Amino acid sequence: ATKLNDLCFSNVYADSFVVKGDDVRQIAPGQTGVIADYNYKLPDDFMGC
Amino acid sequence: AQLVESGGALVQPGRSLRLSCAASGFTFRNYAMHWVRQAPATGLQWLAVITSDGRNKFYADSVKGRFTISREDSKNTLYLQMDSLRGEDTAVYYCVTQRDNSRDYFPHYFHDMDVWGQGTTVA
Amino acid sequence: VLTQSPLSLPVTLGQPASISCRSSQSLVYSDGDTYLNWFQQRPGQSPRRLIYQVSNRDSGVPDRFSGSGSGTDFTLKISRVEAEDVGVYYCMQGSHWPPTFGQGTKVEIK
Amino acid sequence: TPPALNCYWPLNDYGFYTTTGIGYQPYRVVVLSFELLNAPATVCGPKLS
Repeated sequence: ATKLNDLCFSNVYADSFVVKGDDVRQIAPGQTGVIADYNYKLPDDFMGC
Repeated sequence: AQLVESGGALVQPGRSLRLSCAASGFTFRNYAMHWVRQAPATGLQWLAVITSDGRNKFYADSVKGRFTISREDSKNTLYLQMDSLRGEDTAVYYCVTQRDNSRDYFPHYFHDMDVWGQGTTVA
Repeated sequence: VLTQSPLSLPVTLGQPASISCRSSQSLVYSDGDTYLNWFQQRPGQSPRRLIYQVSNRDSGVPDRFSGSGSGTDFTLKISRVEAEDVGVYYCMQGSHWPPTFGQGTKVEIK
Repeated sequence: TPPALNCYWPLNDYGFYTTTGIGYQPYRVVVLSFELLNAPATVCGPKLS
């Protein structure tokens, strides 16, 4: 998080949405769940924040 | 996780019968509940499921529209309302659920079915 | 639809046995897993699970129980069948709704 | 002093489940390192003299 400025990328995509607090935990790699599986999935790879 | 069925009886074709199943050893509210029946005719036959919130109810075509599945969380009890019973419906009715609710959503509650009651005879 | 074979398995006490299950369709689910389980129902008792996800065993299940398979073709294996292993072994698929069971294999001890 | 602003714990836990992806399953690691014949040998292979 403290080195973000020093990391150069081709681009960044910002994905915007409203999710229930308890379901925030599903917004991660290696996850399963109603959101992780049917609404919004992330690849098991490196990401920004 | 213990399931205890009751309500089995001999009922003339055309009439109705209502089953119940008491749950203990686990939190009833946190699991989906199923009915499965056993007979030489079908071996083990899945009939219906009611989800943990009591909202979604799915039925096998063989009972769809004749049987209704319901639950009373306040009594930790699963029920099955069987209307217009036929001779073909003779079977031992088992109360079935799961120990693992890690994925408490469709269709994952059909994947383990590892908790079974003693079963009650319906004729 | 699941079909098991043999319908009845005549195994001498202390000898190995296996039960076959064949599906009408691949039991590989949309997530790549396979939801093919095996249950044993002892006379006077309800069904209990022994093997799940083709080859995993439940806690409390003797190490003599194992299994393997893929696609449509699955096998339940018992390294040695004991007197207490008498019962009907069912295969179950949860991959395709409604979930289904095989007709069950009656394993008896000779 | 936690949970004051910018206080963090340097350690974190592994949530190892029996129902997750392979990359998220636990592994036991053993790393062998040899001391290359400085002092007189203490360990040798199954050889005859």
